[PDB]
Amino acid sequence: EVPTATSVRAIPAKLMIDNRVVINNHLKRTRGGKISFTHLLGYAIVQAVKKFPNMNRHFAVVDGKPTAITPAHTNLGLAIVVAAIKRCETMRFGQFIAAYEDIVRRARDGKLTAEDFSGVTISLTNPMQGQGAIIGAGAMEYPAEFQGASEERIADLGIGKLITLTSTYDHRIIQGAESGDFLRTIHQLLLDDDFFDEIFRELGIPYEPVRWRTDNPDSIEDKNARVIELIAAYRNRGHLMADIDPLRLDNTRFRSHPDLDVNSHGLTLWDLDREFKVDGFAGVQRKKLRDILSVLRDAYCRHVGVEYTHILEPEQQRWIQERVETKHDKPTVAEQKYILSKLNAAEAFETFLQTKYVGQKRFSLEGAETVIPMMDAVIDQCAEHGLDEVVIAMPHRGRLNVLANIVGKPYSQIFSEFDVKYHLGATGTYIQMFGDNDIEVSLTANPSHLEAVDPVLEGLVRAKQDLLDTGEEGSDNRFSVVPLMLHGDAAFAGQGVVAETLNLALLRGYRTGGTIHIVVNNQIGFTTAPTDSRSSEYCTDVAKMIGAPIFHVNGDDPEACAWVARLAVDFRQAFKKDVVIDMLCYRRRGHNEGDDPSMTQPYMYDVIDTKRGSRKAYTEALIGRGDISMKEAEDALRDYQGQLERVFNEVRELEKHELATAVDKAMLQRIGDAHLALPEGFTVHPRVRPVLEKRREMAYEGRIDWAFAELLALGSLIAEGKLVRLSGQDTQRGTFTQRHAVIVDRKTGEEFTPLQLLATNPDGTPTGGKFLVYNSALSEFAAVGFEYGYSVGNPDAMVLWEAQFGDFVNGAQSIIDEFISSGEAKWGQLSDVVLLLPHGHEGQGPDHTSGRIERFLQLWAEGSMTIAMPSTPANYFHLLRRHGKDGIQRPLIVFTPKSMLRNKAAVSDIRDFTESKFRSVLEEPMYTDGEGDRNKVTRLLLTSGKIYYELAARKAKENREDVAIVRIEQLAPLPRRRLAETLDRYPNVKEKFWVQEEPANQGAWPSFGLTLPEILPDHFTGLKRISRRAMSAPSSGSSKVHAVEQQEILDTAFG
Amino acid sequence: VRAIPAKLMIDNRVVINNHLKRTRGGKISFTHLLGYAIVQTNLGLAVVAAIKRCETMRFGQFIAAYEDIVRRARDGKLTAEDFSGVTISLTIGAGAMESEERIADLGIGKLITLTSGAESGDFLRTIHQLLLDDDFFDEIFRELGIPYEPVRWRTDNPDSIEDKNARVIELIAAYRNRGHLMADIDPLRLDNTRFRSHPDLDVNSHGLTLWDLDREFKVDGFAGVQRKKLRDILSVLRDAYCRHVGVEYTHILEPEQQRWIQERVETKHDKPTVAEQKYILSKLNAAEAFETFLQTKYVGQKRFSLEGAETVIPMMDAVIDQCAEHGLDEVVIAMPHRGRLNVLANIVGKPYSQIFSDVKYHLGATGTYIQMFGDNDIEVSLTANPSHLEAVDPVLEGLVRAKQDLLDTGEEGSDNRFSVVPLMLHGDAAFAGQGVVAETLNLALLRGYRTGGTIHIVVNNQIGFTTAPTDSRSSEYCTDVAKMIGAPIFHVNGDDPEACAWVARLAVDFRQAFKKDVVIDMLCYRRRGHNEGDDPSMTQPYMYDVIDTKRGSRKAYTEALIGRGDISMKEAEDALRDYQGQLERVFNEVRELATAVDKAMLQRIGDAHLALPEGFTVHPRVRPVLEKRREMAYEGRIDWAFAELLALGSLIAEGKLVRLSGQDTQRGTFTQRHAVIVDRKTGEEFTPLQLLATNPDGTPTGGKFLVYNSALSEFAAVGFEYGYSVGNPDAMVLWEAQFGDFVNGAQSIIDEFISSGEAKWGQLSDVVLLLPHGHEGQGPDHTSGRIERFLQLWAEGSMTIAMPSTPANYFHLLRRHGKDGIQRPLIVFTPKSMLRNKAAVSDIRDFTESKFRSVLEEPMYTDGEGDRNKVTRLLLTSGKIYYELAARKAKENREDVAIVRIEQLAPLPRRRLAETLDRYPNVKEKFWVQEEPANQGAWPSFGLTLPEILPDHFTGLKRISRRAMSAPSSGSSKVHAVEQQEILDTAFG
Ligand SMILES: [Ca+2]
Ligand SMILES: [Ca+2]
Ligand SMILES: [Mg+2]
Ligand SMILES: [Mg+2]
Repeated sequence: EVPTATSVRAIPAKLMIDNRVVINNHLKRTRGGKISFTHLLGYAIVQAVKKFPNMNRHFAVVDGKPTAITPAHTNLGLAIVVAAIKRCETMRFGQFIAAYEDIVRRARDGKLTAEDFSGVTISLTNPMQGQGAIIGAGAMEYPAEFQGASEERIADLGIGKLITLTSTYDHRIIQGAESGDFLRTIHQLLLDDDFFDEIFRELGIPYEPVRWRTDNPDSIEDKNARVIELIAAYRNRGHLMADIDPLRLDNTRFRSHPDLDVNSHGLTLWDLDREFKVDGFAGVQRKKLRDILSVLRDAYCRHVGVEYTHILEPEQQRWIQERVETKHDKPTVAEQKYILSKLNAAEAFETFLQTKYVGQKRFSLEGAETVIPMMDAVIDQCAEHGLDEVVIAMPHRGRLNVLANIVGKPYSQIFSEFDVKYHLGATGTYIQMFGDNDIEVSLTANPSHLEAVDPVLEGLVRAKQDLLDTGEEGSDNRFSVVPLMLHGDAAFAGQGVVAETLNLALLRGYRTGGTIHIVVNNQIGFTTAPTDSRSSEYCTDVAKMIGAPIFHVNGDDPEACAWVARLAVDFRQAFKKDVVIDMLCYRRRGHNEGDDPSMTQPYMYDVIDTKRGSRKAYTEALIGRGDISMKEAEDALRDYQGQLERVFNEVRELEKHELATAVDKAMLQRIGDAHLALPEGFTVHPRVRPVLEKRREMAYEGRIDWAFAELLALGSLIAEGKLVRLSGQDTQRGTFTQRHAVIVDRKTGEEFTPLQLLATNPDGTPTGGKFLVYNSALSEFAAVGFEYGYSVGNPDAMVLWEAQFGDFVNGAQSIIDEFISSGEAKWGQLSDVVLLLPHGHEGQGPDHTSGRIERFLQLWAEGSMTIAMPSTPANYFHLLRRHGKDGIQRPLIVFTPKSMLRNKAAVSDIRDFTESKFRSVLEEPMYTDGEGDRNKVTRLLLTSGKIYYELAARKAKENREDVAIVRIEQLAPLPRRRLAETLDRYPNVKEKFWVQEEPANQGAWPSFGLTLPEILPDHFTGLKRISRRAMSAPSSGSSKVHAVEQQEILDTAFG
Repeated sequence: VRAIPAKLMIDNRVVINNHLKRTRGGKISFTHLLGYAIVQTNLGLAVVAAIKRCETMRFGQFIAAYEDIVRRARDGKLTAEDFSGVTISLTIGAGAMESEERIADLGIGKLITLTSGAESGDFLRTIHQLLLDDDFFDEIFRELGIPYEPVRWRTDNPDSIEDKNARVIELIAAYRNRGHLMADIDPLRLDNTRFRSHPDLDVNSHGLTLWDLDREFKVDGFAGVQRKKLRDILSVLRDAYCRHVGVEYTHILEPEQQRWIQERVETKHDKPTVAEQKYILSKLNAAEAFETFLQTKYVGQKRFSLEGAETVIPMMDAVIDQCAEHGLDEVVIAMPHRGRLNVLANIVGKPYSQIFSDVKYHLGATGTYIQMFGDNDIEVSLTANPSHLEAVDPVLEGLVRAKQDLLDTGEEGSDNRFSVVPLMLHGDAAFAGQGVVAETLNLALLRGYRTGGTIHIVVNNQIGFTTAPTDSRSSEYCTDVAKMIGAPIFHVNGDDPEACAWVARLAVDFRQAFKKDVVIDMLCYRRRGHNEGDDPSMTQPYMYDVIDTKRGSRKAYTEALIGRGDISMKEAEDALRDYQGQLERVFNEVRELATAVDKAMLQRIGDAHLALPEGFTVHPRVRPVLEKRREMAYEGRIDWAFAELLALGSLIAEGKLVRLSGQDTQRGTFTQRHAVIVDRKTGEEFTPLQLLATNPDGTPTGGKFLVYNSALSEFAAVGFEYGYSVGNPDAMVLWEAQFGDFVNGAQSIIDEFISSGEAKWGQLSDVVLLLPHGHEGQGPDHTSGRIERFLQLWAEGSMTIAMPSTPANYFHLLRRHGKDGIQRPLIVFTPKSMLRNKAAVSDIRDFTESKFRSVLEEPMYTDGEGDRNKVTRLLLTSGKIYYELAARKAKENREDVAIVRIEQLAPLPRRRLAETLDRYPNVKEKFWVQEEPANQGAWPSFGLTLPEILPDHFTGLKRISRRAMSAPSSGSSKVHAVEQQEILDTAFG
């Protein structure tokens, strides 16, 4: 009928085979689907028809005359009977395979119409009127004489397989020279760089296709060296080219890496089946370059970027390498349906939050909902290790979602009177889905000050660990309480408390055996772009400081996110070291209500408007991969709607409804004798020995100094079964060489803690007490935060933090302002933390003088904190004992001495410790013990602290019976009743003065000057002030000035 | 006769002499090794002189005795006693060691033949056994102070060259990545285990032996893959990564930077010239003499001794010299107190007369540095700082950035030289523990904060007062935080001043090449206690037993120069003579002792908002704002946001530099500023106020608008801006809080620098802190800038504290600030919802015919027809609450109530206030009205000071506020609303 002729061509299929492997490897790992050789051959024909429109024509007799007809389109016929893919000439690869699979998913489903069989112009068959040519495709074969040759002879010799293409053409309208060029052009296309560049583009494959190049003539040994160079480059910096960004904002990311490029390493497609020696665990092993490269891609350049070759410990690097480079089994369909059920719950909660309430756009997890399945994997993996509890600290973003879907709190409890709910703590229990374990989950309170909670969490976890006898101060080394700390990308990079907290990771006094860090990196900080937020590649680069492994993961891949979360928990359990997970995601909405984020970030938000949610993309991925059926997916949408329904239904229902501190002589003597009950063969430093000896003397003979009075209070608490945690900068010895809580053996360096002996009763039995004394790192913010957190974690522990000088505590202002002074009023979170602040005007300058009493007195409100400035060692002793034993959890701020530690007048009698209590107001001993007349007094000086001793000395020298000195030991809360009882004893006073060392604008005057004549107007109306002049600094810089100012105060007081 | 393999002998001698040439000096002969082996009792040495009592000699003593006999044969001073008393002798004969490339591969070594019956043949066998013995070469090395493991006599690995080459390449990577973990960087050598601990760096655990040393291996590089001898490979690796310099660089993500370091560190360095060594030693002499003087002539000056860290002086000298070599303009130094006066004398170059005439450890200085060998000059300056360690780090950065911008260098300059260099010193404990370090390091490459690289020197004395490094950091080095910005780290032996100078110059070269920070960890020690009376052996007895055996850097360096044969004994005597002279002159020198603008200006700033670049696409929500601004500039009703840009714009137009920055400051936290507008289609930025930097005639005004979005930090950002105003006193510098509630994260900068720098150091700053403040029901962290705290820090003329209630009063406040010729910080409590209040708007005449009013009256009494005589109750207030009290007064129509605003809280406008109150003669009660709790806002201050400062007006002043609270406000909006109505009701009750 059609006089036909044939033209045959043997085409190399090596690039075709190789790129199909890359394409289907990708699809398998991503959204699913399988590209056939027919897809590639069919599309090539359609492109070759563009260079040769005559191969598309067909013979006809139109008006008795032989004619060649130019059809309107390229309608490629395919043997399925031949069905037509219409209008192929205006199709991109993606459109063509969609059209190809449309006809195919209808031949199988029996939904093909007569229209699908008409109008074919060219066709393809896989072993004629109205069509000019039929292209035939043979099976992939080796050239004759190479059939039966070893798979390694084929590899060594560089022999590839061949497709024989045939072209049966109408010789009335097509020339044999043209037909041959058509096949030569399909040959060229199926070896062409740009051809495979488009196929990859159109399938979303970010990797460079396998390239048709000439086989490198170098030896296997020389190439092997380059393979090993390439393995090291992926391991070290493969993370720089990983497909971690769900938005793919930076196109350039997947190129211009000569270090990871196979082609710039003298390797070609011809080496893919060649075997190369690679060193590892089982020693040297021979592997196919193809396998080497696919493992490297899967491990370092897909949805997970691994940073680990910065870790100085080789064992840890091998550990990560082994787990990340092994062929790890795909999750079970039950495991995938579980991850999807979590995404359903996360997305339903988010949808509800933004629908049912206004002003919730700032807490939106929309674009970051994978954090919920990720956090679930973390907590489940901790339960798998049989751990006790997971304590979470996080900012406001997604917090109520974490309460519902992670802490497991009911909607009735979360939304009762729906804000402060984004700052309060919670406790729940997590039950394993597949496993048989349960774990406690708790969330800690936090302010709006980003990252400020980081050290608080650590302190709180450490207190729980110590109680559970786990970790550092525990019999086991499990650290069965896990810190899970969330962060945002901008705050993690810019806030210093992060480096300060990371620095505590492995310290004896602060370690919690590793923290799991999750950074919700939405690549934005309110209005700010990452280039204005950090001077480094990743927001997590600060974690490299402690050599922590960093995992950058694609927030659109909840399988990779869960896998990484579990790996993180396993590393932490293995090395007791912090792990950071950088979850790359996006913020779908504006920062707050009304905000149009395209005002400042138009590019990012044009891209975000084209993004479908994690849940819909994950469901589609599962379908396309053949992991779930359409029915299984319909059930998933049914589950999402059910979740969305019960959250609306549950909140709808709720809206329809809604004191003796004295000790015995035996106790004093026991604490004193402990200082000499040295271990066998212990060599005390010759300068330390007189101190131990003076302490035994003091405990028996009196004249107790401040430093010993402190150890007497702490020692007696330990003896009574209390945990005592003391720490600060150089706190083991004391800044002023006064504590000696820990004494070092002069010859061996062995440490001895005398107060630890009090943890054992005289009969040998433990008391239950403990003395935990540490030298802190050189930080104020993290240390103060840690101790605050510790008291919250263990309310029965006596927790003390000591400033080197009270002048440096301003470095912890966020903690004081946001947690210590206000946590009870704001969150109902109680703390019994003690801040020891060395204070006193001694002529050492503006940074060695003041603890800023005036600032604490300003933060104070009825029952928030206790503020005291004791003038005697025994009053300090009773203050600490009262604090530890009152059953009240309220912070105590103490203004402690420096030179008054060695003042021989500031000493206490044994009866002051055994027959007294804390005195909030103190009188001169001459009126309470001696033979002094209070009626002779006409001038009353009210003071606090060390200046009492100078005013007392002056009164004694001049012998002034008309002047009395009254001390306010407890500055806040004011001892109104005790102060009134005292002043009533001086009936002939004609003038009262508040006397202080500090500038007029500092100390207690700004407070007392205003409140004392208000609180007690019958006693203090007309109260005058004697102080230093108001200053913009805590003191003068000159010692000589200080001395003149100090004498001015005493002269005025007695003038 | 006996033929012996002397391969281990040759190999270890190469290692021995390679070590000695670099360190202490001297050359070990084969005769030293053979002679000592024989001994293992007087050994005769051939003309045959004896070494007596060899049996009680260690290797070092034997070589000393051996060379003591050589210095008697050469010097002709041998006595008869030196020839009488011998036991055994050596000349025992000794034969010479006999293709050069074909022999290396077969594993054949050189043979040495020995001579002299059975016990004689056994003695040559005991000699044989010793030259291939571990413990022998182990003790020889320990005696010569060599910290490395000797070459071992092991059996040749039977594996192929290709297989070994792979293990060689693994080993090269191991040294490059982790070799620093094995470097001789500790002058005290406290950790013995250091040179054994690593199988990763061990040649023997890599299937390589001494038999592979002369075997060639293929190694890739810059000029391509080249064949090198394993011994050459290993010696280069050791010299580069395991001697006195530990290099950390493989963590750097930029390859061109890693190659750069690799090339400079792995090339064969030429030894310094004797002039260069005598110069380094002259600097150590000056440093040690100054220290000796300081501890002799003064007591209490032990707190800041550099004793054990004096190499920091030659190191810092190399840094500054290298900056002068690059022809840079200035080096600005920030450092703690340790060694500060030494830096003043020997680095800043201040005379002893100026230094010694304490506060001196906190004040700034300026000097000029002149090159020794070079022909250049460079300015050297030191900045003021508190005792708060590391807090100056951001201040230095801000101060360098201000100087760079003035010099038209770097980021806001025509050149990319960054000709002003930050040189920041630190201590090991503070660098690791203080967060402001990470916050400052984070600014390194930001557009708004970059200074083109900071040189960091960490004076690492391996102690932090009484605290040991294990209690101070959770990482290997105190410098590990620098890895955050991918900065190269160099760990250097403080006892080797040549390596310290070399590293300093390399650091300056890297910084100039990549405009990125470089950290030098100088390992040293603290010879004395932390301060005075301190016996450091109470807490660190081990470290201090070791330190008591250490001879100083100067004696150590002079002895090494002698040993190496770099200087003669006379040249060393001159060096002690120089030290003595330096010590003498230091003792001898000290012994001798209108804001209004015109309509044209307003209109120009307004028109600028629409003078868009050609083809610019404004966001549709931004366009109405630009249009309203042109309208406001011509028609009035000027809002707060525009009033601010009117003040800044007019300053730029008058030739002033204006630097504005904070979190999301380009747009504004409340979408109100729009200082920078982003092109909807291209992302291109447009800054309308920059147009004002050019006069109508086209000429530049000299002004500039530098507006930035800060990083998410308060401490570093506030510090940076404080520093900026100090570096450029003629610049208008503003820092904006997101909410005034977050500025407490910058408390150290407020307390130590801003509020007190003038009183303490004489250091003036004109910095402006913008703190969004107000009770609006948003919670305790979105309400207060803590007015009460600033008012407490204030003392006559330290700062200005204001809370303006109108856009024009804010405008005049900023203009007064920028134009008063006074350098004093300004704290402004700015609005949030009052930005959009239609009543809080200003008229054009308020900008053109007025000035800043510190005290404001109700417009009805100053413009309207209101009677002040009708008033019996006076309400004193400040800020937004005025509008609610005014609305309430208007509603109820209350002529008997007057509202007076205190716009300037500090310093109190005593005269303006009295003048005003005197106009209300029938007032029967005065109240201070505030939104804040009783213990906060201005009441704690005003309640005490107003009845003191003006007793005839304010005795009897009562308060109307919220109750005292432990937080700035309630957490509930509903509570806030009830409390807010309570205030208004009480005020009008
Ligand atoms: Ca308590
Ligand atoms: Ca000014
Ligand atoms: Mg973010
Ligand atoms: Mg130190």
